Amino acid sequence: RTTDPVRMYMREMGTVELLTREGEIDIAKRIEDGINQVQCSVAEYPEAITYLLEQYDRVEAENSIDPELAREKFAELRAQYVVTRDTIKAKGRSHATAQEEILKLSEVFKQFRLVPKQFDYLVNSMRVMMDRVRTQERLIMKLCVEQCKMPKKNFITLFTGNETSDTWFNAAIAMNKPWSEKLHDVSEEVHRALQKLQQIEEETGLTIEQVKDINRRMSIGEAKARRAKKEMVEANLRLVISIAKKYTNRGLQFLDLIQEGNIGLMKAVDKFEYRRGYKFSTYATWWIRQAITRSIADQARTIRIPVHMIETINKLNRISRQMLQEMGREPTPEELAERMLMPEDKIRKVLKIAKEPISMETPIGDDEDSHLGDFIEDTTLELPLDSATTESLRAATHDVLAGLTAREAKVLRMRFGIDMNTDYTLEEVGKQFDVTRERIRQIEAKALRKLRHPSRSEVLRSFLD
Amino acid sequence: ETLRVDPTNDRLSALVEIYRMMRPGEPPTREAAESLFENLFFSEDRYDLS
Amino acid sequence: FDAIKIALASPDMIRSWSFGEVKKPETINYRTFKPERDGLFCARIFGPVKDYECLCGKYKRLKHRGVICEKCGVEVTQTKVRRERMGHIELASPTAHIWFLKSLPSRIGLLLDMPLRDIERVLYFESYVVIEGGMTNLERQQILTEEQYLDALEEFGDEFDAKMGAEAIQALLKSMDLEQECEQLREELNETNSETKRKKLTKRIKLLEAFVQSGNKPEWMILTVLPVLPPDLRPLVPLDGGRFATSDLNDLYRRVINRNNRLKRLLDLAAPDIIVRNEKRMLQEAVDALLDNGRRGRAITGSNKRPLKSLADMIKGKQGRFRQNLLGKRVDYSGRSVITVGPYLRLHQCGLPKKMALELFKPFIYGKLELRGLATTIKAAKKMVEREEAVVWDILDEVIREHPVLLNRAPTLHRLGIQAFEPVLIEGKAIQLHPLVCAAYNADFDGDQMAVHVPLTLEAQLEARALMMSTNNILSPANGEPIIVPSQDVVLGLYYMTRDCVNAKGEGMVLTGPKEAERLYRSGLASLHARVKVRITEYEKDANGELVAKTSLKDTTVGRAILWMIVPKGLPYSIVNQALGKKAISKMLNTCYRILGLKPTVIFADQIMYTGFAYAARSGASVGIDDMVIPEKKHEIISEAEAEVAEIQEQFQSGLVTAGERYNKVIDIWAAANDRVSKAMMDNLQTETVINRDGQEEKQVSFNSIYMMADSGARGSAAQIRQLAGMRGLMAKPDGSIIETPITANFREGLNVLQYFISTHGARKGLADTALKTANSGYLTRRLVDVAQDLVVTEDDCGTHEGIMMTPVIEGGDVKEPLRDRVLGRVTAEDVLKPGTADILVPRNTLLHEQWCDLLEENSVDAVKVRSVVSCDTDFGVCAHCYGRDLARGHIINKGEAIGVIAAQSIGEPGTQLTSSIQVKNKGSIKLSNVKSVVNSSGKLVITSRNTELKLIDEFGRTKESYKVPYGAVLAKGDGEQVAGGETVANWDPHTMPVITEVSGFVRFTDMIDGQTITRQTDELTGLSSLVVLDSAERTAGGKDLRPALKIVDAQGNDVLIPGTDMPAQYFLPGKAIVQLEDGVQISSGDTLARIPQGLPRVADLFEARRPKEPAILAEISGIVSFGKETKGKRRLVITPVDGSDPYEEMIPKWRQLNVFEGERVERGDVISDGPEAPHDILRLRGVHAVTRYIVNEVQDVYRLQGVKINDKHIEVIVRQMLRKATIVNAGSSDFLEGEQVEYSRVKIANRELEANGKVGATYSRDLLGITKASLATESFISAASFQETTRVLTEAAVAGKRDELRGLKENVIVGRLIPAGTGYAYHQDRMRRR
Ligand SMILES: [Mg+2]
Ligand SMILES: [Zn+2]
Ligand SMILES: [Zn+2]
Repeated sequence: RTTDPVRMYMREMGTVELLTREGEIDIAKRIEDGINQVQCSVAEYPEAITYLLEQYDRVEAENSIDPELAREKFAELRAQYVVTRDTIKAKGRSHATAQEEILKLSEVFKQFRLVPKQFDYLVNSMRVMMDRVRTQERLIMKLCVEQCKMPKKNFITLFTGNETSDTWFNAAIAMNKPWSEKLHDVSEEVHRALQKLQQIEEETGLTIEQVKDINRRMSIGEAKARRAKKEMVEANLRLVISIAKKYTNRGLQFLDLIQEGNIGLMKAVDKFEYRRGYKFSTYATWWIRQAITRSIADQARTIRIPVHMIETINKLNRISRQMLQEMGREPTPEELAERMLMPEDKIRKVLKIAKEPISMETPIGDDEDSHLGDFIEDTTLELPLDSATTESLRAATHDVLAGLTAREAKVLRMRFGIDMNTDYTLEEVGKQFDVTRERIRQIEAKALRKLRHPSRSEVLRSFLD
Repeated sequence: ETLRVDPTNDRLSALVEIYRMMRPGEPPTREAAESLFENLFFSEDRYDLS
Repeated sequence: FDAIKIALASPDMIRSWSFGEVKKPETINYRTFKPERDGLFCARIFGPVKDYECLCGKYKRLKHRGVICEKCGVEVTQTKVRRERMGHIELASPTAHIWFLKSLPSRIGLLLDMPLRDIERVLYFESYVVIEGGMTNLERQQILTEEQYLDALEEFGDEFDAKMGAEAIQALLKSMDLEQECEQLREELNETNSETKRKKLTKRIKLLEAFVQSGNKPEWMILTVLPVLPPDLRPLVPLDGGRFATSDLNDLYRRVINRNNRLKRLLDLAAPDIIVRNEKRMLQEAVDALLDNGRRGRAITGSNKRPLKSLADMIKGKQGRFRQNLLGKRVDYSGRSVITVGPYLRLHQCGLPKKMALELFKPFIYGKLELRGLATTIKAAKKMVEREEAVVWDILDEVIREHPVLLNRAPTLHRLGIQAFEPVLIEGKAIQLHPLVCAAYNADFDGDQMAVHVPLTLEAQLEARALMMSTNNILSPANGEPIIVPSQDVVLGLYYMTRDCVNAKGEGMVLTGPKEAERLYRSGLASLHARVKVRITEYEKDANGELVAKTSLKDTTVGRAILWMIVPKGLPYSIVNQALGKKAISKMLNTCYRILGLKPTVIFADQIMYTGFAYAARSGASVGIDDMVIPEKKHEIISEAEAEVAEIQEQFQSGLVTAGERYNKVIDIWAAANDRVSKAMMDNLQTETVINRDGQEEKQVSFNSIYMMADSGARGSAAQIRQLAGMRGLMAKPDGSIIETPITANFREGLNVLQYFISTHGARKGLADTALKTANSGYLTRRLVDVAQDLVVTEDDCGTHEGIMMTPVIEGGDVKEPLRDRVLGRVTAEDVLKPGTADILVPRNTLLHEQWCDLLEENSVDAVKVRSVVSCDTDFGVCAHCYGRDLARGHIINKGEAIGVIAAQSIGEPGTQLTSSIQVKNKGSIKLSNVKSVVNSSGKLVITSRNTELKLIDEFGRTKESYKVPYGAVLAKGDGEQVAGGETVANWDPHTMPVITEVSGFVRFTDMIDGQTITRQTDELTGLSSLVVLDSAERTAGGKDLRPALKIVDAQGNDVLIPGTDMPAQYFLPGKAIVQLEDGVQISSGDTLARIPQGLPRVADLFEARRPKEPAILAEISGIVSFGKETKGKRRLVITPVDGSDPYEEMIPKWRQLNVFEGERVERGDVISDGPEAPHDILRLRGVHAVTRYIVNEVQDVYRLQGVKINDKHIEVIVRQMLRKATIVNAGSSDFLEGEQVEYSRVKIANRELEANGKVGATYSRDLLGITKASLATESFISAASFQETTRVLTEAAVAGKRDELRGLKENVIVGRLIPAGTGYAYHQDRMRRR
């Protein structure tokens, strides 16, 4: 109903409701619940044991805790794995005490020492395992729902049963099935995929239904964490629109700084760690100001000056404003250089790269008839010299060197590149004619002694200007 | 004839009826529309005749 | 290449265009002036900075031409690759192309039947749309809110699929249909029967058939990948001040790629839906501000607080790429210089500074120095130029002769505002312009900065010498009169030469000829004024070019014989013996060009300018204070005017009249006093008491210093002299009125500080008029030059056999122009003949030149058949023998002459200078048209019809006088009676339109009830009244149910009829019908019953022909025109013919003056409403031969009213191009109700209805579009994309696939090849045949 994107952005902000202090700690506790759901669901995964084993191998060569607790508290899950592996895989998979040992392995996981690089690896490995089993189910659906004339409802009732051995394949060749009698015409992909599913199951050491509900718990916890992150970032858009007042200069628009503070607040969500007892606005202020300075350093300038030189030139502008207020006169580079504790040539160098280049549509004249661009000199200049002599000297060499009735002109035209593509040295022109370099040098000196005399090369002499 | 075609009658809706004509797209509150009316018509920081 | 093909951009097409992709917002480095890897100016994506020089400095100097450096990807080639390398920004999300989103029309809603409000609802991330649903509730193209999306999510689940934004509408456009929707819309267009739906569904189905026929897809309309502009075209170049010179489009592209990188950082970081929807909305707004900044929202600012230039602001108006860098461009060899006077030169010769010719002709100087052996190399000749050697002036004089150069005034007014010249070498730093052609420039010596352009090659050199030299054209392209006529100073010298005296101190000496005349003038013994007899040898080519010798004595003066010394053989002395005004010298030059041709005319004009200069040097024409004499009876006129305004003031104080009548009376008496003092100064100025040869007192034409500038018309008309010597007539009030107190004093007496203020009121009003409306006329020239951009003479003559009936205007007053200058140069269509039906002397296809215009002038011709360009059958131009004569050459027009831009420069020529008792004035016979007349009982003849036009034809047989008579008049003379001038022949009251009845019988008041329909009110003026009716606004619904009508029948109960027809005698009763007659009386045929009462923006509105302030509708078919529903203010109008369209209705907004009553007989194409006529209905009912005739009778008379004559063909071919796109009425060839061009309609008739089979459907209806409308309806797109709304017509060209064949003349100007006009027409004759 409007035309400004920032006003309907404010409308979408006003659609959601803000937070009080108790609402802030409630959304922080919802973030904690969304994190800890994945933290306890990953304890039931068999690859977490190998992940903690490679973590113990990484910290073997190593406020903070002592490393002895990292050496001791990263090896009991290996013992639980080697006392569970004789029950979860051997002597049948469907067992109650095997699931009790699985829960015992899961309840000893709280020795986290959380690192954001460590958290990505288990999520990535479980996501590509979920992607592998999902494209396995997708290719099975492509070979069974689309082919052999049976709908999607005749697949899930046999898919949810075992999905381990060959019983589900000839379960789809049921009591009559005249449309699905093509056995060997469809077997060639499905048993090759079932062997891949079986080797995946023997890699994880568990049936496909348990890892299916484990990945469903992963998706549920990730969706709940995403909704908690969404309400956290939506309740704090007043923070970015209230912090974006102090950086409202004419280098960028408002919306780019707002959406950079949005990703700064999104980083501050996972960098919050609310158990210290602080508010989200106070710690998020630093991250959003960092994102705002990063956007005003990378963007808001045609010539992209980096963030450290942006910081030094902002300090130089503040020192120049302070010396303007303390003196009244224009700030010389000497006082700014001695107050910056930097040499003066670096001060003038960062002063040279002062601001965005004058755009092409500024009215430098008296009216709006002639803008900029009608005053720029050509860098690729084509002078009367550069247009006339660059061909007339070529014609003069083609006229004079044609009088050279031997191979000296043929070895001199490739000595510099006249009527040739690649410029050659004496060695490359030697291998064609005269492999000893000094023969070509002596014939070049003879051609020089023939051409340097002001008798017939005076037209070549007049081209020195 | 102005009072036969008035969009809103209340003071709130009325004031708001303005906010939509001045700054469209943003649904205002009572205090926001009141502050916009004050700083657009009856504020010394945005209006001076001397 | 020979054609330009446009389409929509595919993402695979951009991927083939790319040769490198940009992913980072860096442009260049800030310390070193080198772009790093993968940037907006990078060397891998676009190319290197210098010619054969890589980034890091590893491969250069022609050694590596096509290899790629593995360190940074740079391809070592020239700088020319930096102007052709594309973009391919990897967009993470698809976005909206704002050219196809917020245009007028938008072209994305008309493809989908979705309003623009809903388009703003879906593209801005506020509302969802569903592509397909499992139930009929969620159908295609449904607009869902977020709460409705949540309701559909909890209600349906996985059955529906509804996204939001550009991706949703992208999938909707991609997976709707391809041809099944087109077939369903094609059958549902003619399945339904309506008019409001069949004006948009036909445009939708034409858009869709263009999409299927051009091979385009609606997926390619939306933008999924954005390519950047080449970085040399947006150059970040270091200027010479320390800072950099960037473009704002670089800033917009940096912001677009920054939002794209933020989107790419938001996809992998698992962003919530609010931030990613705001990111896609901001990417849409950023690409919208990059494409067209003034459509989607607020214009994006920069550092200097200015709206930045988008891709649409780069092509828009005069500041766009077209009118500043493509059409009107800066050019080399162009020297800005002022104008000076060279009077010692020929007509084809101009002056040139030696410094400006030295620097301007530098390649010619270097080539002539190298070819002569005087210079060794180029730079040695350059050092000879920079040090000013003596020999380079001689070589510049050698190279400057036989080398024409183009002089050009900026800005030009018409075609003769720029032409070639053969320059000479003089000193100074300015160009000596020949004085005869400054009137053709309309560039007085005010320091006008003239550009001088050098034709380089021999093609352009001979094109300058033989075609556009000033010796090639002595006439103007606007009119047959020469605008290269002798101008003010030389015509003043010639008028002083041809003047005669009564004293005449060289009296009695008989001069032997021109020789003795110039001898006794130059010796000083005889003056320039001597009424003597001179033996003059004169020659006339009465035979086929054979001149005859004769010498006799003529009563003339000495200076006329000295001019005859400069006059060549072929002129007669009938043009030399008069007073020789400016119009007389124009007629002399015209007759010289008709008789002798171009070969003696240029030498005659040069000798006339030389003699006028030499005898204006010896003239001594000097204005003074005693020369500008005050009339002796001037103070008594002001005293009588003061007594008259005192009488008017006393009649205003003592109450007899009002203030408005006081103002009208004081304006009338001040105009009378102004006319009296003007005749007083004219009698004191044109008469001078001079002595005869003996002692006598005889008046003559005066030797006053201002009467030479007044009578001859040198510089200034009679009004300037009447305001200079006499008092000022009338000024201009800023509200539009006239000041009631005019200036009593004159300029020599002095103006008071109040009187100077009243003068400067109208003076500053006229100066603001000259500042605004002349620029409006310049933009009108820009308008009219872009509708006739394809009219080139292709063939010689087509078999059309149809033309116009040409007649002069005698509208209102007397005649203004004859037929000789009106059909001057035009070509006849049929074999026209005498007014008598015998002796056909004119062939089929011939021009109207000498021995043809005078051969009709000796006859009493009044109307001839003339072949036009509106009836020419060929396409993409007209023929040579269908247009007539090229006006600046004077012969058969050559194949290639572009008539349309000639007409544009001709209409643009006077744009800088525009700013009842019917008494006959001649003798002739009374003739009428559409006659319905009858004799009443008083001896006169009343008129009972509307379309009677009184015209007067004398005994010779010409239409000297004509009038326009409304309905209800009384003629005092009969048809075929010889009348005299001055007397009134038409007598009717101008304040009312009567209801005069031709039924001679009794009076009967029938079908009327007093109280409900009519009332009873006796008139208190004369006492003669009856049962009358008031206005229709006061009556009740009795007239709305029963129609009130006066059935004038006999009083014995029986009914009578109309004499001539079979209709019963029943007149109708409209409003204000206050009848003045009783019942039972025997009225006669012709008795009255009641009394019913009644310019350059106008030029632009008549050229556009859109709608006037009050549209004057016309009657469609001849028959009975009645009313439909009764008058609810503005109800209806119906037309019921006898053999026509019976149930067709109409609409009347204003019921002020109805010409025909509700139920009487009309003619097809007859006027209904009075006022300014809208030409849409005039073209819809009358043919093109009537509308074109009406325009060349109206706007040519408007241009003539200012005081300038234009040939009517230039206001005819623009009108021919105003109906270029027509409206087809039946399907079978192209479409049912499309707007198709006349070329596409002519190529369909010649293919189907000529030799293949019968009529598959090819009838159409012509439409006069607007000038802004016809420039957007051209079949060629690249000329349409330069006039105005380049965004709109460029989107219409992109979505339709309009492949240009470049047939028009500007279409080859824009692409940069040879034009298909003039000398390039013979090149295009080989180009279009070998293709
Ligand atoms: Mg001027
Ligand atoms: Zn390199
Ligand atoms: Zn023709």
